[PDB]
Amino acid sequence: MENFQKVEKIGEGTYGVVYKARNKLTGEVVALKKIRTEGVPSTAIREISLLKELNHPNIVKLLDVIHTENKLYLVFEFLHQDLKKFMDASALTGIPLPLIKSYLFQLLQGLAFCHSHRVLHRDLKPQNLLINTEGAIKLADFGLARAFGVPVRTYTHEVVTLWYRAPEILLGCKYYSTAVDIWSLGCIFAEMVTRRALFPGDSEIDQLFRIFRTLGTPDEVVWPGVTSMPDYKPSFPKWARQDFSKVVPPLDEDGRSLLSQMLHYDPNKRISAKAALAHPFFQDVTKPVPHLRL
Ligand SMILES: C=CCNc1nc(N)c(C(=O)c2cccnc2)s1
Repeated sequence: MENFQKVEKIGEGTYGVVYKARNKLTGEVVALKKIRTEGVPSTAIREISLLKELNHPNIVKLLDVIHTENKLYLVFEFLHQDLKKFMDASALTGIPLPLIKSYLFQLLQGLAFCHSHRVLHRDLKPQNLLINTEGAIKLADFGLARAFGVPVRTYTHEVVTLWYRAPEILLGCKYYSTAVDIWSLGCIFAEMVTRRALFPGDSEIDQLFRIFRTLGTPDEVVWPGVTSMPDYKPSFPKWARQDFSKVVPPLDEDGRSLLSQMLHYDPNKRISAKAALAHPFFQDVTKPVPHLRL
């Protein structure tokens, strides 16, 4: 980009490529995302022009949006590491509980904010959660499946991760609710605690069945209306819910209680971000500094 010196490619996002770049003029270092073509929708640039005002300490700041040459560029504040990398870097020892708790609390603050402003993330995963040396964690790469759409990959040959997808999306719900973000965050919470993905499906049905095998195949009792969902099949196997203490050992009962509420099948029973913030698990929340190697 004529106005930026791509320092390096920092990823192949779900819409385009992401580069670390320096503003040749201001000297500020940013994350530049080049969006995918033949005119670009306007309803999108509005949805985007909306996210620019969605400013919060736990939401990656969207600095500028630029539509030019069938290319759409999003300029974001740069963060040095994502949670996926940090989790991999902490796999032998694990992220200390106080830090896991701080991160979970901050992400819920970010989601409570998004949700109170009627914005859904829709694609939370460790790779889209950015952290800095001061102990903050922020939501990045908001989905925008209602502003541009959800492509088969990202833009070119790239398998989309289904591990954090809410069951209602997998069952074909046409309208997502804020609850899909709580589900994804609960999956991330579990993963930070156990150091292993909770539901690592490699296909939509395998993702769905891995969820069913752990939480039990949903029925009308725990999820009213489930058997009437678009992709629900009466032929789905009937798995019994496994004991919850076996899922995230050795997480304490306060943590397990909160997680169970973030993982309720029925989107309406699923705890809201606002309510989760008041959960007993956060009585002793603090803000530790992570050990980051950059
Ligand atoms: C994690 C280190 C790179 N630094 C980044 N810093 C930011 N701000 C990044 C993003 O806003 C982002 C992330 C994933 C997909 N699309 C955009 S990436």
